[PDB]
This record gives sequence, structure tokens and C-alpha cells, in this order.
Amino acid sequence: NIEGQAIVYQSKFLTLNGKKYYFDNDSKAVTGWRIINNEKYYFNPNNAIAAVGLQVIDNNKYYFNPDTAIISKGWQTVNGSRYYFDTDTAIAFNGYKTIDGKHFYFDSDCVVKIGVFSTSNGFEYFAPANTYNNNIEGQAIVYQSKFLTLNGKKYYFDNNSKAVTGLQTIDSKKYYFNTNTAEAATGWQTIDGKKYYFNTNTAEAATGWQTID
Repeated sequence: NIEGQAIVYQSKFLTLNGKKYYFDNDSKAVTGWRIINNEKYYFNPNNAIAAVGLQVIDNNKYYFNPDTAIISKGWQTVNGSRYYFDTDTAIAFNGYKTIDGKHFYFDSDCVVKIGVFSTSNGFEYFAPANTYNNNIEGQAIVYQSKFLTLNGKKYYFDNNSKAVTGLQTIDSKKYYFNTNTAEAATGWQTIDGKKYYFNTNTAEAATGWQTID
């Protein structure tokens, strides 16, 4: 053609300066969600450029593969964070999920969660990678009746693979846990109108002629 003439261009992927464009049977680039060869492509309404990474449409999160612009489903690790997506709709999950019978938990931000959280069953632990002999980072485990310490705070389990929150003294040492935080209290605590003091490094109630400062 002459330079700048809008020529006919149909049914092929156009790559221009690293971007991606798709044209219909006519000579116009397409916008919005598009299906070619069952791949679930997406294009911007004001640029017609395919997506690169995480792209929230209105409220649902998404992931698109860089250098190919095809959507990806399943466990996708982007920017040093773990994500999981749907198979039918490819939406990142929010909340505790029953996928594969392992009770994965997610936040409103779709990064994976590590620690103990208040679930529907109660307070169930979620473990990092390579703690259990075959575990996914963020998968609930069969941890039973052992003391666990993550970033200073401590709490104790039971035989039902759950986190307890009562007083429940063990070997004449009381380990009070919070009713919602489910962590052991440290320092001064005025519970039920009475005074109890637990230690800093450990979390038992000191008894006897115990002197503070």
C-alpha cells in the first residue's frame, strides 16, 4: 500500500512492538473477551491489546500467560506469590475452599494464607511447603497434639487436628488461648476480673514468689 493506508487484515494474530492484536472477518481489531481455538483471549476495550499478567475485569481476578497471552488455570505462581484459579470460569478463589479434599484457605486478596484461621469447622492449621512429607503450601494437615510456634506466638493442638482455645492445663502448666486470635496470651492479662501473668519466651502462668522488674 501507501504508508498509513488501512489495508484489509483478517483472522490472524498481529504482533506489533511486543503487543498482540486479533482481527475479525472484517478489518477491525476486536475488543473484550474473545474465543479463538478455545483459548479464552481477552482484549482491552480502548486499546485491543491482549493482557500480560494479573488483570481484574470488574471485581474478579485473572491471570494471563506472558509471551503467549493465553489464560492459565490451576496453581499459578506470579510475583513470588501462590494463586489458584477455577477450571470452569478461571476465577481466583476467595475464602476457604474444598478443592481436592485438602481445605485450602484464601483471603480477599488471592494470595495464599499461612497460619491458623477461623474456618467453618473451627480453627484449622494451614502449613507451608515441605512441613508434611507431601504438602502444598497452604494445605491443612494431620498435625495432632503438638506445640506449634510460628513467628514467636505459640498455640497447642488436640487429637482432632484442630486448634483449641480454652484454658486446658497440661502437666500443671496453664496455657490460656484467645477466643478469636487462638494464640497464647503474653504478659499481663485481666481475664474474668482476675489477674494472670504468662511469660514472654514461653507461655505458661508463673506461680510462686515470681518477681517482675
